[PDB]
Amino acid sequence: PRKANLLKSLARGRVRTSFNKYNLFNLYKKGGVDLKSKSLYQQKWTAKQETRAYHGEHLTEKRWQTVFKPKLDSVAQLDIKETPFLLQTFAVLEKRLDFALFRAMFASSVRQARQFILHGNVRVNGVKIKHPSYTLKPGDMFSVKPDKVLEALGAKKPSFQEALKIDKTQIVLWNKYVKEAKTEDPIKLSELEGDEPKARKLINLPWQKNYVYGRQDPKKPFFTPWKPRPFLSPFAILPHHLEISFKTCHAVYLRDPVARPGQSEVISPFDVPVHERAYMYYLRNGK
Amino acid sequence: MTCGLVRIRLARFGRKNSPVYNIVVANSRKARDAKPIEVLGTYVPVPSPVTKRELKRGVVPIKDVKLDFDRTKYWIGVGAQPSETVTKLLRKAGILNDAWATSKNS
Amino acid sequence: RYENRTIYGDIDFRYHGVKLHLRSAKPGFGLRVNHVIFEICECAGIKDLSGKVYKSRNDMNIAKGTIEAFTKAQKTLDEVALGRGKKLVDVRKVYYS
Amino acid sequence: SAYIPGEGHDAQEHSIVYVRGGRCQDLPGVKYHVIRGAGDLSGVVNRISSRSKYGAKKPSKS
Amino acid sequence: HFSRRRIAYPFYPFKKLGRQHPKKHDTNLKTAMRQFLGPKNYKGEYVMNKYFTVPTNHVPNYIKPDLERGQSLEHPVTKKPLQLRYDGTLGPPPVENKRLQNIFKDRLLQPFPSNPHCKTNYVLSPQLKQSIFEEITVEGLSAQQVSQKYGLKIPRVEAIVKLVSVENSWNRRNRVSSDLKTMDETLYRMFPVFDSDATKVIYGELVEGERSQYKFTNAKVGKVGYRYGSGNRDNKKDRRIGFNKLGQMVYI
Amino acid sequence: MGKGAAKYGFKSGVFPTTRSILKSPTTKQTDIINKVKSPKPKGVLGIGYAKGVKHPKGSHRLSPKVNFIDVDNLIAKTVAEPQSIKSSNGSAQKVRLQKAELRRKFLIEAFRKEEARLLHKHEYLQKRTKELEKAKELELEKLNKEKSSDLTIMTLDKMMSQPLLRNRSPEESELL
RNA sequence: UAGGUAGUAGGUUUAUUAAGAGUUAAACCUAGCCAACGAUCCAUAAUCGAUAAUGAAAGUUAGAACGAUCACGUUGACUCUGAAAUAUAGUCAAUAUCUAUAAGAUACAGCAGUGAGGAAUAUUGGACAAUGAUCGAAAGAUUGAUCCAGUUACUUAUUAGGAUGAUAUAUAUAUAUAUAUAAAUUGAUUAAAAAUAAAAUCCAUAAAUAAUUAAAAUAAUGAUAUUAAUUACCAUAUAUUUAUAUGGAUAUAUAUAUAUUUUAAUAGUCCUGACUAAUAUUUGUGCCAGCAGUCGCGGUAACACAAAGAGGGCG
Repeated sequence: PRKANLLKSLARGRVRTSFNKYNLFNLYKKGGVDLKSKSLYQQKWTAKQETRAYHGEHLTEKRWQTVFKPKLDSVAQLDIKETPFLLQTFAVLEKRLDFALFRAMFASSVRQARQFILHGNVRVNGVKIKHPSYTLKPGDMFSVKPDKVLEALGAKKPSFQEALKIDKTQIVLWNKYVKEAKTEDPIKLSELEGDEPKARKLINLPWQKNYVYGRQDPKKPFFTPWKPRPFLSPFAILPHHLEISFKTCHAVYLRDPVARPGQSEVISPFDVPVHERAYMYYLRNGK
Repeated sequence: MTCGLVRIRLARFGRKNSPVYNIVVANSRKARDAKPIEVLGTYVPVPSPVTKRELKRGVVPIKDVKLDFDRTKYWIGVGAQPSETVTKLLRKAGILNDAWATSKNS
Repeated sequence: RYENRTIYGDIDFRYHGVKLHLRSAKPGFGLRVNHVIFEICECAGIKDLSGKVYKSRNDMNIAKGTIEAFTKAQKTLDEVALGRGKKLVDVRKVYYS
Repeated sequence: SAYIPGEGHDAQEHSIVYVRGGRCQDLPGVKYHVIRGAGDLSGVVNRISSRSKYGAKKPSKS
Repeated sequence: HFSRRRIAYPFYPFKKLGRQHPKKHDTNLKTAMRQFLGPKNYKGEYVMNKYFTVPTNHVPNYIKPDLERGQSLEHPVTKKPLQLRYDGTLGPPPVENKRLQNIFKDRLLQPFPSNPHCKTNYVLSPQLKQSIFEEITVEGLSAQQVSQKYGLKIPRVEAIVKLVSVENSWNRRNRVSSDLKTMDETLYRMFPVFDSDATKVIYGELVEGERSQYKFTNAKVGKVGYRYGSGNRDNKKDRRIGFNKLGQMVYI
Repeated sequence: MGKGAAKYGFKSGVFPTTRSILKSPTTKQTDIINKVKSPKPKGVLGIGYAKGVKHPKGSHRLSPKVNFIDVDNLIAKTVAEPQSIKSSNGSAQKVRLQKAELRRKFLIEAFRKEEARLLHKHEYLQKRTKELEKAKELELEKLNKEKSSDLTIMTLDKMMSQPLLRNRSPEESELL
């Protein structure tokens, strides 16, 4: 239920609701969904085979085909350009808590968002909702455990060997700096592996206060000093219908996604015609 | 303890754990869930849980009852037999005298 | 075109054998018509239409037929007005959805 | 009149089978097919794909 | 042909592969992303990539390999552009990628490198959130009027009210982890900032020495309790899955 | 979902109708009296009968008038006040008597409340229909007033003004 | 099935009936009444909804399930009872089994269950704790209604793990880490991949373990029931989800300066000529062998047979 021909597959040129770089490659290694040699069906299929992979990846086809709502909300609230109406095709997903959690960027992927909700990290209106299927409603604040948000917006703790390798190479570079300064002390290996504090104290650098890179805090199972997760800006989209507070790791479902002249609250990396072909396909119940 | 030609019983439409009872008036011959003469309301078996902090405080979980107080009149008067629970409900709600007590262990 | 998205009014032009019956739809209703009518509508601009082809769905004839409908049985609002000697009006903007 | 599918059958006069639906297109007569996987009919050997339609249990391995 | 649809080879031209070592056993889609990436560093990350680390000035850094064709390995310190040379030594290009120098002004706020209709909403300023929290608890002039007075949508300002109050509670409790004490600063600088000019139930009885745990609700016969029938669509695929006040998925 | 349910706001739900405690038209409707008594239109309408046709004897020739129940009169006919005072010297007996008169008092209220329901039905709705009479004339109120452009339609008034068909005058036929 | 109808059609007057009527019974008139807008006759079928399905809608289908109506409890008839029954009664007969010979008894279309029929449909379960029902003044008795569990993917639903990741070595703030040593699978000779795919790392929880203990119901009584949940040494209440502080729990070296149970991961199935998404090829066969909804496909390089790789569906 999470593999197929690969979710993060450079070969599977499909974008996912994630922050992974193999997913990022496919964000940039892709032009417009090819739709100029295909017929209606193949045109509809390409759209679906593409929109779903990002707009509702976890959800099953049976479920989505029941979740998808023919009538859409696009009346542009107090706001001339044309309203991307069919860009609200997957608004029901944006309404869902798990999808909105990725929109709030408190989880690396909508799948990780579902997991965070399952763990009980996601709490809506102070209520520990453990159901990713839950659909957020206007005025529903959804908060995720700060450590889980740190995990989502930070790198993972490297293995102690990896931390030593980073330091020993940096120590060699530090020795090179000292040697270069002369032209203008290496630490141990197995002994360091013997004890994390022993290595941490032995490996001291101007920045390293007796600690190892990535494992500065052994108690934290997140990279330390919390190296910020990369490949975040490429997918750093903040919805106006979804309040986000990274500082407090809190988010609020302000309102259901509403389309406006040349604007759609739905975070869609797919063009309106791409959404249109997929929407058309779902309109006939995926026929 | 409350049986007669015309009676007020609790129709069963709730699922497991919480079989929400339905305060309904039905004839003795008529079955409990058989379309009753009139449906006064529905009495939940489980008291609707209040805020856990409120539960710790004076506030107590309260069951949601749709009992139509004014409606039972047409039946209490004509002469129905409300289930002991309903009988008590009427007594407690002030629908009828608390003396409608059946002097049971309660 | 009406409001630059759909036809002006429901039509029924009969081209040769194909009997097209396209109906204008509310802003939003996507392009819902025969594959061919879709690609014509995709290139014409119509992005909110709906209809059906009865006796003989002659693919190509549907295409000749469709563009014929757009130019023959789709009199714009102005014409209706100037001709009848009156002035018809648009009420959807008078509401500002 | 039925048709036996798959490459290999155990049609023994007097066997009992389970008859199914389907045309034989070529055989101008067999308007009913049979199930290679019930009664006395068997399951083609080494049948590697579409096994269900042709009767066979996941050829397991050692 | 008319559909085919095969591998997602980079739309932009990318150095391919040739006469591979018999053991190399490699793939093109891998080399492609590999070039979208830069010689991996000891640290294990990528010292250089058009957008490797994170922006720091309100101006977002969304993937624009569209304008810059495909080359995307800028210098970390000199923010200076480079490209891969014949042998394989990173080095500058002989032609400015163009457009990427004068990037269409607003375009910067276009997350996806395709949809021209999805734009990141600039973050709210500290002063706005601060001033806003006070306005409510001081006089709370019509949020409707105050939102008009402050552009932010009516349910926008009201949402801040709860957020700031919670933020204040967190500040008093200092719960804000040293992480947030900084992480937030980076988020504040990955996007821009706005505000730049422009009689209910039956229970009236003695609730002492009695109590209405068995609380009730008045209604009128005819339109009242459950209905006989209502084919419980429980064998169907559209069941009413409500959520328990306690926190549990519960059938209507 | 039943297309029927849909019509009635989808979620509908069939429910045995709750009959009003009042079972028949009341005597408190002295107009209903003549409303269900005053002469019937024995004409085109089958309502009534044919004067010439002798009705089958033993059959009420005209529709039998529905009995008008007297709410207060019956209230006690159904449940009057006990004859003795506290004839009972036994508690439970007194409680049962009280529980008793208590059940009669609710019936007394039900009859009166149901009569009030019937009263406003022919009173409040009647005076609320008065506002309908006046509110409707407002439909043509803003419309009938001469609209800036009314000369356009009023251009062939002569055609209607001229006698389209005057047939023939007496003598005019005579000469013919 | 074209003529049907003789109590038939109507009229009148009696019988009985709570009661009108050929409704019966009776008596007597008259000549009707129905029918090609389908009579009479035959066949099939329990009926229906604010129930279920399908569609754009009219509709169309169903009748399991919810619920309403009917009708029957092996067949037939009749009779009493009784407000109301041709009563799952009785009566006599009919059919088929027993106590082992009665002017006998039974009839599972009550619940379990068995044999049969069939493509195909469950436990010889637990409890009266709840909601009803009958008896009783009450005490409380009965309750295969009912409520619960059991079997069965029949249906729905929800879960079924993320993050990060294409080698490994040896040397030598930042920053263009930097050489070298090699190896380095499955295809592949380049727009031919498999493949972030596996792998270590990494991070949790499900479960496992204490603790626990709500609520269906109370006057008490809970069958379910390993309760559901909560839940991590505790209370103690703090304060804001949260926190510190206190003692006890538990703490070692030699009472406190902290620890404060443990913890994983795993999908099939169908298709890939077109219809109809499925280009990385290849192989075997030889109009055979097989496939095939439809077009058709198989005789010398088969995209359609049977496979491999690769891939696309549903899950």
